[PDB]
Amino acid sequence: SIARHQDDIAIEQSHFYVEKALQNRRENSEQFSTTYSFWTDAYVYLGNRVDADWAFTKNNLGSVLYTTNGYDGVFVIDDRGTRYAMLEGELSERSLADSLNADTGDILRSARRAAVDEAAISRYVDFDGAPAILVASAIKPTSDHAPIDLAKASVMVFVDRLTPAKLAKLGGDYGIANLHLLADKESLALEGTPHRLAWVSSRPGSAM
Amino acid sequence: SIARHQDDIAIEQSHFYVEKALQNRRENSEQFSTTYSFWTDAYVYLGNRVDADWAFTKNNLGSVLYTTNGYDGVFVIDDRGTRYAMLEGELSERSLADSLNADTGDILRSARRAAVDEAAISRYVDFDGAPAILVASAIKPTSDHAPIDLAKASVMVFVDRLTPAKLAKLGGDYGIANLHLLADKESLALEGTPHRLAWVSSRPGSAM
Repeated sequence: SIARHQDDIAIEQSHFYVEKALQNRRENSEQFSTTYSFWTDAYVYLGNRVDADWAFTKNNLGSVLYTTNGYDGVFVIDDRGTRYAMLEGELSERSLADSLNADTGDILRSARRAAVDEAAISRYVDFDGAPAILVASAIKPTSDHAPIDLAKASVMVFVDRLTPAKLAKLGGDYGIANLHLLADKESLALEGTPHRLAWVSSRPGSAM
Repeated sequence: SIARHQDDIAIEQSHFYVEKALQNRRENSEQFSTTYSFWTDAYVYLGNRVDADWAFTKNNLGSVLYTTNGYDGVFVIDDRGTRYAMLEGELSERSLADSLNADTGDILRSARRAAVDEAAISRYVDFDGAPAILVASAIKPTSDHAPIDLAKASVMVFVDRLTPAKLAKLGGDYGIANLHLLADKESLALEGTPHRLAWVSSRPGSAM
């Protein structure tokens, strides 16, 4: 019983699908993160003292995470701070704390707590001045193992930097035209970052 | 310069987003599959003779794949046939060949061939009389290992059965109302299956 402008309904659907594009992507990464962190061998080789031979040289948590999966940043963090860093597929001594506006200890605690329900955490971050999706899950062995103390559990962090091409492809996956970072056009703020995502206010859907 | 019926444009967008929902889901599963199959330990423990202790009892390829990730069927196949089967998180001696309308050897060869480009395969199947997404990738060790012969490579298969609840949640993720299996309403055929997916012909987008 309520009619709407063609240009307006376009704008409303287009916001819904950009937001869905971010939520679906973020939620798939969460499950990816638990797949790598709820892993007995990971707990063995990264839970205390990280083995960069097993992780990077033997490619159990290595460059493929960037070259295939798109995680610009892969980290292992504990109470001391960043224990493993792989930035664009290459090993780094750079900390997560320097790479992000978010706090290492907040992400550590949030991830340790949701591991009790077998869940990961996620949020948006500023990563080297660009928008990014962050997921993290506690490094935990599987149920056959003895009960560990999650309070000292190390946490795995995957950072997905929303570069121009990835954003471009992301919009196409959801019927959005010219999804980009904002330097007439729709936009939304990425909460937790200084960045806004923008696109042309049109009818989302097929090319047709 | 071309105007359209409100009911018609709704129908066109709704098809686009159901098709996107299947494509995005299928493509995330493909990358999930290579994450588990392009894995040196997997090649060691599943490439010849499957170790159900390492796979199921030690939860390296175990029930979590169903209870968390949603893969109703997890298989390891070689030239002899099904070497490992986990159906709804529980170990089975049932073959993939009995579970699907698709052919074990076609899926084996397709997956072996695309492993050369570091890719997986995917398609829709009839799984116990229900629609399903199938992904598969060759079990291969990582680049540091010596060149293996993919011609004898075993292949990992993840089957995602599109049950009522999963379909229901899938539609909500894309703005579709009442996405269901077909026993007035829109529908599309799942090519490679006898099944059609149906939904109410309305304006896809937000609840608003």
